[PDB]
Amino acid sequence: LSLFSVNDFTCSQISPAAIASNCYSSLILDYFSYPLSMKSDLSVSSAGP
Amino acid sequence: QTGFTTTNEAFQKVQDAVNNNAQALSKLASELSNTFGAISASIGDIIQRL
Repeated sequence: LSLFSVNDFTCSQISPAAIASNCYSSLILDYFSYPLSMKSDLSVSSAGP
Repeated sequence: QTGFTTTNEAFQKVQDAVNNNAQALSKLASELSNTFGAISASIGDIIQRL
């Protein structure tokens, strides 16, 4: 979190406090360039292109 | 006196009654305790989860 300023932080099915401090068997993470103008498309409920 | 097992149908009924009481107690409470769902700790977020 310190390395990059965060425009938005949202956690689903898990607490933000829990994600910071919980025990998980495995961690899988994806990093990619995503535009600020289009943030609506990346929503599980929504079906953007 | 000689045969008290397969020959006695009544003996099998006593065995069934003992089996039924033990089976009902274990299935209703012991099996439900621990993993009630596919995975359960008996309550949500017991320690590690928050």
